[PDB]
Amino acid sequence: RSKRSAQTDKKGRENKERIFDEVREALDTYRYVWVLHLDDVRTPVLQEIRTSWAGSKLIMGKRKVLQKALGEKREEEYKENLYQLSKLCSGVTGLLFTDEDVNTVKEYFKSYVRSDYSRPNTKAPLTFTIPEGIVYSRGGQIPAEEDVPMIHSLEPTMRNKFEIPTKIKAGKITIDSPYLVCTEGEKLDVRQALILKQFGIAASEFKVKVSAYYDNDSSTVESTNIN
Amino acid sequence: PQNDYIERHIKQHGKRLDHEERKRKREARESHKISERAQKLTGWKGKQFAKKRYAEKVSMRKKIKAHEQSK
Amino acid sequence: MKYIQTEQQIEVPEGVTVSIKSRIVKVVGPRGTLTKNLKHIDVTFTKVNNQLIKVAVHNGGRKHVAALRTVKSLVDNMITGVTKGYKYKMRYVYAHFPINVNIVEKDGAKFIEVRNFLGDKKIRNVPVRDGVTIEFSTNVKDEIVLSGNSVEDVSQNAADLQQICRVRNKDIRKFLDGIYVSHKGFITED
Amino acid sequence: SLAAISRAKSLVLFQCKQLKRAALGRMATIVKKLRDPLAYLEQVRQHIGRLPSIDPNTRTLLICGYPNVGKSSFLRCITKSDVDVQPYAFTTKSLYVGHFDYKYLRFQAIDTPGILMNNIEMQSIYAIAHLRSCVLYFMDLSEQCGFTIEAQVKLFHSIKPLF
RNA sequence: GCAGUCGCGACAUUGCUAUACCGAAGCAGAAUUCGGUAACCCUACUGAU
RNA sequence: AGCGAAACCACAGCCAAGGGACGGGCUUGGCAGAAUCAGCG
RNA sequence: AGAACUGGCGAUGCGGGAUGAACCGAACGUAGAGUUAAGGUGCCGGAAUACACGCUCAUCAGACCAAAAGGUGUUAGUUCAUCUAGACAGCCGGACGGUGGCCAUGGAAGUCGGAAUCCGCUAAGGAGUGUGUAACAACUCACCGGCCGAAUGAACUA
Repeated sequence: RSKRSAQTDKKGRENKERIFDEVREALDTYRYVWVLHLDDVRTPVLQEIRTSWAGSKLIMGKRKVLQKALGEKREEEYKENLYQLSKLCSGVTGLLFTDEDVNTVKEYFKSYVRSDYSRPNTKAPLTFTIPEGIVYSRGGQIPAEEDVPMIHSLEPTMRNKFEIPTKIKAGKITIDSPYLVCTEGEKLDVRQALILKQFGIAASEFKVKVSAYYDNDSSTVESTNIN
Repeated sequence: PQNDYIERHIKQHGKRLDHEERKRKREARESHKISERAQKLTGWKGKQFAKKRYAEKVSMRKKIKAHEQSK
Repeated sequence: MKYIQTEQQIEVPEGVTVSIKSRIVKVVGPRGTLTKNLKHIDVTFTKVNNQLIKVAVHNGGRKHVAALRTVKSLVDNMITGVTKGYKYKMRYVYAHFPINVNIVEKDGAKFIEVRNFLGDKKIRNVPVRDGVTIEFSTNVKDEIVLSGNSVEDVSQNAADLQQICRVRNKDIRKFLDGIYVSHKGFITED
Repeated sequence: SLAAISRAKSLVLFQCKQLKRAALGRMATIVKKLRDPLAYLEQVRQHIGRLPSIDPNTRTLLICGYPNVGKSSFLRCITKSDVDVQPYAFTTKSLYVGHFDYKYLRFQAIDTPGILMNNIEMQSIYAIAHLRSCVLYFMDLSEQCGFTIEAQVKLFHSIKPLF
């Protein structure tokens, strides 16, 4: 006794094994392989990346499962020196198989960029400041004519979760000072990212970068630091 | 009272500055309060509480089974 | 299940020092000192390298292990209070009657006085406990900030301040007059 | 529901205990079957009590027209009774009344949520028809109120016979 | 009470036949309601040596 | 101030509990302060 | 309530049961020594505050039948599962396009309601479990992706 106390089921080891088998039976039918640690990417951005080349096979799943599928070490390598890819991959398990030119693929990956919310630990693009009056959906960064005042329903979340001196005046969220969330180049915390997500402002830009590349028939790994 | 005063006051000024926190704390405490009430409240009140708890447990089990079968 | 031995680790930063009596634990640091007593907990302390301490119970039951587990949190609270300190900011708001909060040292025990709340003639006040200091927040209208090194004392004072000004059986939603904890954290928050 | 309430009110050693249990259980079963009328009664009571204090015999002035163009401010100014003035599609869903004094004579101003059926508009129409009052129809020359001036004129002409 | 729906069949189920102090209810105020702390005889009687 | 009965009397008068039917002398407890007058409650 | 057989009472002392004719032992000359039955070994009360394995804080426990069931009380077992291809939990991130599916309709776009519960992508997303806004908005659990560390969660027996 005294132990601790929906219609979607769990995938589990069955789906892990299915993904592993799919990777094993599909890797050999391509020319180049790329590993990317897409830590934080919106679903529309991921869909755009996928549709950029419908002929490229996207692969993802558990890091350990993908490492086992590719061969954790030389003893289990699916291809010669392919275990180097698993050894050198440490972030998110983004993976891609392609037949397009390596130079073209890496150039496209480097060029790709999309607006997004500044994630924690990133420098502040600008000195975001909520004005000293009625707050708006866009945080007051645009004129009130083009902005809509924030509704009081989420006022407690601003007051407590985001720790700002918001208050209710005639049902409108307001602050008594030009509340700056961060200064230029300041390191953002989780609170700033949450505030930016609430305001729906794409503070910064994100571009997917390849962590490592692999050539199949040559069976060789390589580094491509396209930041 | 213009037919909506109760909701108008909430929508124009909101609840207490910590009403949500107090409600959450009370909900968390309800877990131990249920056991406290079960142990205490002897007599006809205790019998009624036990019967109500058994009925609620049976209803919850039936609802969970129906939800699982609806898949 | 009557564990043979259970232990919990506590990390003491170099900025503070600890002295363990039989069951009296004293913590010293830049912001002051604390002299906590755990006579009723019945746990054993053990040094490692003057920076790690172990609080252990041998042959204890489930209740004894649960009580022991609280020793680590209690020591961590003391260390945090000694190093950074604990602070609570409470904003008091009113509908019609301006709630006036004043600090007067009547009888010498740093009495906090609240007046005009809900229009009541009776004055509601709480004697500030030792070690905790109080002030009015600058540029934050109608906010009282309490600071200290004893988390227990600071939180108890904050709770008493909110409880002494409870609305007299009026509608909860309508009569918003009172005092609430707007924020809680550390004095020298990192 | 009222008829069910009236029916419930009007219906009411070992052998003695069994008879007592029979009576108690019969009352309990009647009450339980009365749950639906009781549930309806509670819901209607939770709204009927604070209904607007309209007095037909008093001096009533009605504000009517298409959805709120901002005329709620006029009522909020003539009488201290605060009323929502938000300009969204439909501000109110019930009659809003406010008392005031003029020349030492009491007057009450009642606002209409909006006339374009729907129960919200039907309530205002019935109030206007069945209550003696002096009425003020609101229209807009500027971009406000959304609806066309031609539509407003057509609605006014259609409502004219009974208004 | 009888009957029925759920090899014995657990709760649901359908047919007929005083004051004072607390939390709440849509508690605007007042007032009201719900649940708790629950309000010629023995021994004699009493004064007294 | 003197003379001076009758009725009655196995034996006396602090209570709680159990005695699975009766407790007044059975049992377990609290306690019992000599003797003595008065108003009846 | 009725047939019927065995043992005490009757006509019956003694030991223990606070005390009880029907409970266990034991059935009787007057005495001494020794050993026991039942019942006890903290005091009244003669005998170990004996040893050994565990359970319980009972708020008038425990020493004496209505109750099946509940308790985030405590302490042991059986069946399923997931586990160094990462046990539960904690923190952060994605949590989709068609779509604002159709309808009751000033509005139900996932959340006042009905029929359906459609297909594409996947790593996974319910025409959405709720908070909530007039509808949108925003958070969200369950489903998945990153840090921490290994047994955990569920259903039953007792």
